[PDB]
Amino acid sequence: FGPLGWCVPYEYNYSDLEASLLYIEKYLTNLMSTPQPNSHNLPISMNVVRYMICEVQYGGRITDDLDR
Amino acid sequence: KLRQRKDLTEEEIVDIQFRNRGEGLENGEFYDGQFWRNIQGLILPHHPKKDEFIEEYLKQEEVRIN
Amino acid sequence: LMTDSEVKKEEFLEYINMVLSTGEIPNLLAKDEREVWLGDISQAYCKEKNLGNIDPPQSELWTYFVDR
Amino acid sequence: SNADLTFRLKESKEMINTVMETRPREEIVQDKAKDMLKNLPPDYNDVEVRELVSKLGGPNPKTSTERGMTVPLNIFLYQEVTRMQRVIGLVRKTLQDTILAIDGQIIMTPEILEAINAIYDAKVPNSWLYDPSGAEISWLLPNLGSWSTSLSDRNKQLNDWLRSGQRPILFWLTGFFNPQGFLTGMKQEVTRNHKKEAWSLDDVVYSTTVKEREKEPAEGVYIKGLYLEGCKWSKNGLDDSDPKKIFADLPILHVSAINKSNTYLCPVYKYPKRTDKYLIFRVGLPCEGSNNPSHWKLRGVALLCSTE
Amino acid sequence: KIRTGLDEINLYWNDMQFQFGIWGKRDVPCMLNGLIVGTILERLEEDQLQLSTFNSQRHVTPFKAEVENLIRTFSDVNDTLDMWVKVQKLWTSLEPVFTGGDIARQMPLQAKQFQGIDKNWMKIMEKAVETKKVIPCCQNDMLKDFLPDLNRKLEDCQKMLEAYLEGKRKKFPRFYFVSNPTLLKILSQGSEPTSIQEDFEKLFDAITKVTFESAKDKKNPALKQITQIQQVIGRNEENISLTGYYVKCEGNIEDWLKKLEQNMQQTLKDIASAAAQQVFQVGLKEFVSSQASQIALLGLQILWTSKVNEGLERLSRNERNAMDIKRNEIKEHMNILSSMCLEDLNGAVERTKVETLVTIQVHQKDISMDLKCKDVNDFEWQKQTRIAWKTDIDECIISITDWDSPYSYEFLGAKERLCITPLTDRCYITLAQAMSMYYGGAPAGPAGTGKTETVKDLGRTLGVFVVVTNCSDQHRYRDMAKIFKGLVQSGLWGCFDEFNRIDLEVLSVVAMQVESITTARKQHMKKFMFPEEEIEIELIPTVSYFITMNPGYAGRQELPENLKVLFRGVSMMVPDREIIIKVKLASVGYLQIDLLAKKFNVLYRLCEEQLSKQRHYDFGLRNILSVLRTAGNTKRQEIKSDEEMLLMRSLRDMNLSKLVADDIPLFNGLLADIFPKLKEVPKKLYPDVEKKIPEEINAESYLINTPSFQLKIIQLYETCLVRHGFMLVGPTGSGKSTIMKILTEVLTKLGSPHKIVIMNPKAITAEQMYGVKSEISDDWIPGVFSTIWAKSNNRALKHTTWITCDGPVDAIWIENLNTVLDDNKILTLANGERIAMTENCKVVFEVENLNNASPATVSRCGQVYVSPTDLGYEAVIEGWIRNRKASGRAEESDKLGNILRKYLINMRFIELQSKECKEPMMDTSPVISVINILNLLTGCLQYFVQTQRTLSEQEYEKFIVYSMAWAIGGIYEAQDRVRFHELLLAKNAPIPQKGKENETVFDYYVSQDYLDWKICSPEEWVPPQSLQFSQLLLPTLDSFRAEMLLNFILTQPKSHTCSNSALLIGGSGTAKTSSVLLYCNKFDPQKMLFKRTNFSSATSPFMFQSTIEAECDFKVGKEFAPPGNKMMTIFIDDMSMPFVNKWGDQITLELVRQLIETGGFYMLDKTQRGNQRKMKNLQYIGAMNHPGGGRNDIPNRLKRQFFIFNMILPLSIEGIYGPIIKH
Ligand SMILES: Nc1ncnc2c1ncn2[C@@H]1O[C@H](COP(=O)(O)OP(=O)(O)OP(=O)(O)O)[C@@H](O)[C@H]1O
Ligand SMILES: Nc1ncnc2c1ncn2[C@@H]1O[C@H](COP(=O)(O)OP(=O)(O)O)[C@@H](O)[C@H]1O
Ligand SMILES: Nc1ncnc2c1ncn2[C@@H]1O[C@H](COP(=O)(O)OP(=O)(O)O)[C@@H](O)[C@H]1O
Repeated sequence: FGPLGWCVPYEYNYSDLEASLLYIEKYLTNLMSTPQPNSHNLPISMNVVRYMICEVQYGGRITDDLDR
Repeated sequence: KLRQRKDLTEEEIVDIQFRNRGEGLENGEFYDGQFWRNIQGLILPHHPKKDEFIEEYLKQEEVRIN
Repeated sequence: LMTDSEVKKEEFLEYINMVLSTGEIPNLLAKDEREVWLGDISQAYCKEKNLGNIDPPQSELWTYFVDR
Repeated sequence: SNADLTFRLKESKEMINTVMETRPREEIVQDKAKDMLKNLPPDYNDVEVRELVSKLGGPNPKTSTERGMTVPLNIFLYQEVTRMQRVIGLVRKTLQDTILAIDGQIIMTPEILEAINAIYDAKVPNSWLYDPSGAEISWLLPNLGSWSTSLSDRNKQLNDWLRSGQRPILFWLTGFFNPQGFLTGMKQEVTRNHKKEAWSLDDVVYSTTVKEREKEPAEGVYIKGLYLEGCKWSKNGLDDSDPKKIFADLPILHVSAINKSNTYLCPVYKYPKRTDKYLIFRVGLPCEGSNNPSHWKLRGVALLCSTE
Repeated sequence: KIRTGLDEINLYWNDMQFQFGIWGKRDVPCMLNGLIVGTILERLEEDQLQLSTFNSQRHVTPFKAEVENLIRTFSDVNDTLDMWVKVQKLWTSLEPVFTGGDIARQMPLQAKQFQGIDKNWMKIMEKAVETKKVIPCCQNDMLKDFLPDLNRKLEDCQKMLEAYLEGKRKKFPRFYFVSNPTLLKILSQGSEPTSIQEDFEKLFDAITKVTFESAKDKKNPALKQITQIQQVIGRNEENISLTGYYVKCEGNIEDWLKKLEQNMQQTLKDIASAAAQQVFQVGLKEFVSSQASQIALLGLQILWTSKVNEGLERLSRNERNAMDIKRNEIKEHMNILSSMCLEDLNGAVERTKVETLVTIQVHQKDISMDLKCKDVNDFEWQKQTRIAWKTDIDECIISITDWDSPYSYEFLGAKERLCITPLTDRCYITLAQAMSMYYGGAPAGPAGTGKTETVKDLGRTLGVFVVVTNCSDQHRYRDMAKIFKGLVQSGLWGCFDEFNRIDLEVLSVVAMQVESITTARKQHMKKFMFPEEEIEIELIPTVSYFITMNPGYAGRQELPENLKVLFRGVSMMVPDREIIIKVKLASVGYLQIDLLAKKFNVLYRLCEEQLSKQRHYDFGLRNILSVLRTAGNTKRQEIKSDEEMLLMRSLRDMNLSKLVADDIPLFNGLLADIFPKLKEVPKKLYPDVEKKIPEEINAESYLINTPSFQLKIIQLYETCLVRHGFMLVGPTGSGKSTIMKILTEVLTKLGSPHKIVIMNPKAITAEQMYGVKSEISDDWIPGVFSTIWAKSNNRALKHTTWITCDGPVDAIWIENLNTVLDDNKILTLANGERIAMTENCKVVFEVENLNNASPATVSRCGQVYVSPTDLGYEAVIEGWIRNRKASGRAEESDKLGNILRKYLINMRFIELQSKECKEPMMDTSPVISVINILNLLTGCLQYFVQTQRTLSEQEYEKFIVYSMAWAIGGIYEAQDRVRFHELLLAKNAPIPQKGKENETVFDYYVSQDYLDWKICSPEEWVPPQSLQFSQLLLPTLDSFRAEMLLNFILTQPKSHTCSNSALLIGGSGTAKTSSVLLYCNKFDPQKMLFKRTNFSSATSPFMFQSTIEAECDFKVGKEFAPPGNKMMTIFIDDMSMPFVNKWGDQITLELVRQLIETGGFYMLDKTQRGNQRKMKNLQYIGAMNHPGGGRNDIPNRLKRQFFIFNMILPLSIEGIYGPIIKH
C-alpha cells in the first residue's frame, strides 16, 4: 500500500523464519524431553514465543517506534 | 562620618555591597553570581541602580557612627 | 598546433595556460640545466644588448631568454 | 478497502509512462518568473521587527502589561520571523540572478541553469528545499501552485500576528517551522500564569479534548487545519469510497499536574511521509463503541497535518 | 649583558656532556646511543631562541660574525644526528635476524649485503670513537652521502624479510594486531626486562608491569622469571596480582609469551575456584575487601543467583517466607555496602571497584523486588544473565535464556562497566541468540546511543578481550584478512567501528572471507581452510564479529547483498535516559535520587526542542555523562549542603560555554522554571588563575584586559579540565589564537609547562596526513599527523602537548578520529598500527564554524563559542595606542587619538548603510577595515617617526582623514564615492577646499613636507626601441596613486596585525598587471627581487608548494640562503580561480594562508614528515576580479590579512596613447 502500511520499506526474508523455527523447535524438544506423557499433545505456556517473534527475530530491521 | 572620606568605599566594601544584590531589576536582569546581563548575553559594567544601595549603607553607617 | 585531438584531460590546458601567461615551467628548465643553456647564449648577448661589448650579468640573461 | 484505490492510481500512472517513452527554454517562461518576483511580499527589516515585537505582547491583556522577551509566544514570533526572512531573501535574490544572466549579464552559473530547468518544470529548484546536510523549509510539489501559495499564507498569518500584534483565535499549526516549541511554550505559560509555586514544570502532563462542535481565552489553544484519515471526528465510522482525507475539528488542548485502557492514542505527522521525524505529539482519542482500539491500530489511523 | 649571554652559553656548549649508552661489546666494536638527547634537543631549541632573540634586537652589532657560525653548526649537527640515529634503529632491528643460521643461509644475497653494511657501519663507529666528540664526528662530510643510501637498502632488506615475518606471526596469535617495524623491535629484545617492558600494553588487555626475579641456575647466567603482574592507572594507583605458578624467560620469545598467557589463565581459574567458597563462608565485607574487582563481581552474581534459586524452590515446596528472607538479605547487604565504602576510601582503582559493585546491586534489588516467578523454569527468571560455577566439573558457566558459554579468564582489573537499562537486555538476548546460531551482531542507529560500549560490555562480562578497530576509505582487504586470521586463531572478539565508510569492492571480498569462516565454524570442524592463504589454519570456538555501522551520511556506501545475510540486526534508536541517571546518582551515593533524575531529563529535553537551532549545539548522552563524572567530586567534598543546589550549579556552569548571545536568557529563564526553590548561587571562582591573568596581560605591550576575556578564558580552562579535546568556534578576528596562547602562558607560569603545535588539514591531502601504502613501489610511507602523535604521546616527558588543527571541518578527514576522541582513546591505522593515548596530550581545533559535521563529531568533543562583541575593534585600537606610548611617547598617543576615538566610534557605522553605499563589492565585517586603517596610518607617520619630529594636532587630523579616506573608500564606485565625499563634507574634518573643482577628496593626497592636497603624474616618454613591449607602459595617474598607496604598507617592518601583503580589485582588463609591473620594474635587484605566478582552476597545493620551494631554493630558517637574503616578492594575478570544493571550501588557498599567517609548511619528500621549512623573509601581493555572481570569492578567514581596494577604469584613455602617436 505504501506509508499507510509501513513508514519505510523493510526487507524481511526467510533467514528470520528459520531462525524462529530453530528457536521454537529447541523450546518444544527440551520441553517434551521432560514430558513422559502428553495430556493433549502438549503443556506449553506460549507467551515467551510471542515476545521472541516480536522483538528479537523480526526486531532487527525495524527503525521506527510505531512499527514495534 | 563624611561623604568625602569615611564614605570612600574600598574595593572589598564595594564588592560585598554589590554581592548583596538586593533589588532594582525592574527591567529584568539575571544572576549576579558572575555577571549581570541587560537583555541578550550582554555584560553590564555595574548593577543598574547601585546608587540607592550606597545611600542606604551610608545611612546605616552614620547610625553606627552615632 | 594543439587541437581537440591533442587534449585528453584538463591538465594539458593548465600547463599551456601558464605557458601563455609566464613561460617558465617550474623546474623543467632549472633542473641544473638553465645555466648551461644560458651559457650557450651569452655570445649572442655580447652584441645583442651590447653593454659596450664589455660584460653582462646572470639573472638578466634569463630575462632576455624569457623575452626571446 | 479504500486503500486499494490509491495503489492502483499510482500503478496506472507509471505503467503507461513506461511505454510512452518508446515513441519516436530561455524564452517567455523567464518572463513569467520575472512577473512573479514582483508578487512575493517585501522583507521585514530586523531594526523594525525587534521594535514591533518589543512594543506589544502578553498572554492575557488583563494578566500582564505589554512585554517582549519574557512571554514565550513573543520570542517564538521573533524566531519564526527570522527564519521566514532568511528564506525570503534567498528566493528574491536567486530569481533576480536567474533572470539577470540573459536579460542581465553575468558569467553563467551551473546552479542558475538548474534553477532555470526547475522553473520550467513543476518541481522547485533544490536551492529552496535542501542544503549539503539538510535545511528543509516547505517542500511541496508545484512551482507556485502550492509552494509559494503556502509561503504566502504563512507570511500573511505571521504578519497579522505581528503588525496588529494581537493574538488571533484558530492558530494554523502547519505554518510554524517548529510546532513543538509552540506546545512547550504553552506548557510554560500555563505553569507561570496559573498555580504559581503550586505547579512545577516537571509535574505538568498533557491532554486534549476534541471540541465536538461546528459553531462556537481559557488555558490551551485552538488549532485549525488538521486532517484525519479514515473515520469521523466522534462516533467514528467506516469511511465512504471517496474522501480519504477528512477535516479535523477544533482539538482544544489541556494541561494538568500529574495525578491531580479504553483510550486509544494517535500520532500527529507533519508531512504525509510518516517517519519518526515529524512526530509533533500524541493524542488520546476515546471514541470506541464496540470496536476495541486494536481494530483502529491495525487500521492505521492518524492525524496528519498537510495533505499531499 | 648580551656578551655574557653569549660567553657563558659558549662556555657550556663547548664543554657539553658526552655520556652515551652502548648496546654491548659483543664483538670487536661497540654501538651506542644517547639517552640524554632529550636534554640536547630541548636546550638546543631555546638556545637558538635566545640567539635569534638577541639578533632581532637593535643593539647587537658585534655578534653577527660569531653567532651565525655558532647557530649554523648547531642547526646542522641536529639533522645529521637525527639521520644517524634513525639508521641505527634500522640496524638495531636487523641484527638478531641474521644471527640465526638458517635464515642467513636461505637468502645469502642480502645477508652478504648486510655483511657489507656491517663493515661500513663499523668503520663509521670507529671513526666516531677516534673523534671522542660528537660535533667533529658530525662535521665529517663523507658520512652524509652514505647514511640515506644505507637507509634505502635497509628498507629493501625489510622488503626481503616479510616472508619470514608472516610465519613468525603465525606461531603466536596476538602479533596479528601489531604492525611490521614495531614487530621487528619486539622481536629484537636483546634483554630480558628492558626491551619488552614498554610494550605490554599493546599485546595484552590491561597489564603494564611485571616483576623480574633472577634465579641463578648453576653455571648458567641467572634467568629472569615473572612472579606477579600489575595494572597501573594514573601515577601511583595500581592493582597487583600474585602468581603461584611462575613463568620463566627462555631463548624463544614465543615460548615465554605463551607461558605468560597460559599461567595467567590457570592462576585466575584457581583463585576464582577458591573465591567461590570464600564468598559464602566469610561474609560480604571480608571477601569484597580481600579479592580483586573481577572476582568480586563474579562472587556477587553467583551468590545472588544461588540464594534466589534456593528461595524459589522453597516456595515450590510450600508457601514460604524464605524467598522473602533471601530478598531481605540482599536489601540488608545494600545498606552496609552503601554506608561506608562509598563516602570514604583511598585510591582511584579501589574507588572504581566499589561503585562498580554498587550499580550492580542497585539493579539487583530492583529486579528482586518485582521478581514474581514461581520456579526456575519461569521466563521472568530465564531472562537475566545468570551464572553458575559448576563444582562437579570444576568450571564457570554463564547462562542466558538458552545460550551458555564458559568464562574466558582474562585479567582486566577494575573497569568502569555500565548500567543495565531494558534496551541493554534486548541487546543481550539478541546477541546471545545470534551467537547461538553462529552469526555476528551488527547493531545500528543514530550517533551516541551506546552501541560500541554495549558490545564492549558484553565482552567484559563474559571474560573475553575485545579489539576495536576503525575502518576508513584507505583500507585494503589484506589487513582485514590479517585481522580475521588473528580473531579465528586466538579466541577474541572484534568490533569494527564505522565499518560502512569503506571501499565497496573491499566489502565484496570480505563477504567471501567471512562466509568461509562462518561455514567453517558451523560444522564444528577443528581445522579449516581460509581463502587466498595456502597454509591450513586452526580455530577456537568462542569468537565473534561485530560491525557498528552508521546509516546514512555523506561518504557512506551500502553493503552488497552477499554480506547482509550473515549479520542479524539490532535497532538502537532511542536510549533510555532516566534510569541511567538515577542509578548513576545512586552509585555516587546521593539521597534525592528520584526527583533529581526527572529534573535532568526534563531540562535537557526542553533545552533540545524549544531553544534556537544552531549546528554546534549538543545535548546527547556524551554531555550527560560528562556532567555525571564531574558531579562525583562535588559531593565527595566535605559540604553537606542540599544536593539540588550543587546540581543546579553543575548543570548551569557546564552548559554555558557553547551558547550564542541570544540563547543565554532563554536558557536561564528555563532554569528558573524547574528550580523555583533556589534563587541564585555564585560561580565557584578559582583564585590563582584569576589573579595570574592580568599579570601577563600587562607583561605584553599590545594587550588590553576586558571582562569578556576573563569569562571566555576561564570557561576554556574548565572544559580543558574535563574533556579530551575541544573546539573554538567563532568568527574571524575574534581573538581565538590569542586566547589559546595566553592560557598556555598562565598554565606554564605556575609550573606544569605547556607546548602547542599547529596544523592545517585541507592544505595537505588526507592520504598524506595519515599516510598510505605507496602506489609505485609497494611499500608504506609515514603519515604526518600520526608522526606528530607518535612523537607526542611518549611518557617520561614534561610537556603537555596540544595538537591544533586549523582550517575547515570536512567530514571525510576528521571522522576517522572517532576512536581517538571516544572513550577508547586509541588511534588505529590502515597500516595495522595502534597507538594508545596518554594524558600528556590534548587535541584542539581553531575552526571558524561547523557546516559539514554530523552529530557523531559534534558530540564527541566539548566546545567554546567566541562572539564578535567579546573583543570590539575599539579595544584593538587601544592596544595599538599602548604601543604608541612605548617609545614614541612624547605626546603622540594622546594627540593622535584625541581625534581618533570620537572620529572612529561615532562615524564608521554611519557609512555602511546610513548613506546608500549599496555596492560594497567585498562584503566584510568592519574590524578588517579598522586593522587596515591602523596599518595605513602607521606607515603614514613612519617618516616623522624616522626624523624624530613631533607635529601639531591639525596635521594629524588631516593625516587620519587621508588614511581612512582610502581603506574604507577602497571598495566603492565613483557614485558611492561622491556620496561618501558629501558625508565627509557634512560632518568631518577639512578635506581639500582650495580648488575642489569637481574633483573628489580621493584625487588629492596629503604631502609630508607641508599640509597640502596636490597630485600629478610625471612626464616620461619611452626608450628609442619600437617593439610594443619596448613601448611598455606610460606614467598614468592611476598607476602613480597605486604606487602611492602600495609603498606605504610595503615599507612597514612586520608589525603585529601587518603581514606586509597587498591585494587589488579590478575588472578583467582594468590595468592590474600594468600598474603592478610598473611597480616591479622600479625594484633594485641588488637588494630586492621579484617573482611571478598565475592561477587556474586545477592548480593544486602541491603545485604551489613546488613553486615556492623553487623560489626560495633554501631553508632560510636554519641560517641559510645568502642569495635569498635580499628581499623577495611573490605576485599572483587572481586568487579566485582555484576550484571551490563541492562543500564550499576551496583547498588551495589554505596553503597560502598558512604561508602568510605563520610562514613555512610541512615537507613531503618521502624521507621525513614531522618538521617544517621556515620563511624568515618574503612579501606578497594579489589582484582580484570584482567578485560576485560568476566570479568566485576567497575564504573569509584569509580576508583579514591583505590590503584590499578597487582598481577602476581610467576614464582618460585619450591621454594614454597620445605620446606614442607623437613619436
Ligand atoms: N588583549 C588584546 N588587546 C588588544 N588587541 C588584541 C588583544 N587580543 C587580541 N587582539 C587583536 O586581535 C587580533 C587577534 O586575531 P586572531 O588572530 O586571534 O583571530 P582568530 O580569532 O585567531 O581568527 P583567525 O585565526 O581566523 O584570524 C589581533 O589583531 C590582535 O592584535
Ligand atoms: N546504558 C548505558 N549506560 C551507560 N552509559 C551509556 C549507556 N548507553 C550509552 N552510554 C554512553 O554513551 C557513550 C558511548 O556512545 P557510543 O556507543 O560510542 O556511540 P556510537 O554507538 O554512536 O559510537 C559512552 O559515554 C557511554 O557510557
Ligand atoms: N599606462 C599604460 N600605457 C600603455 N598601455 C597601457 C597602460 N595601462 C594599460 N595599458 C594597456 O591596457 C591593457 C590592460 O590589460 P591588463 O590590465 O594587463 O589586463 P588585466 O586588467 O586583466 O590584468 C594592457 O594590455 C596594456 O597594453
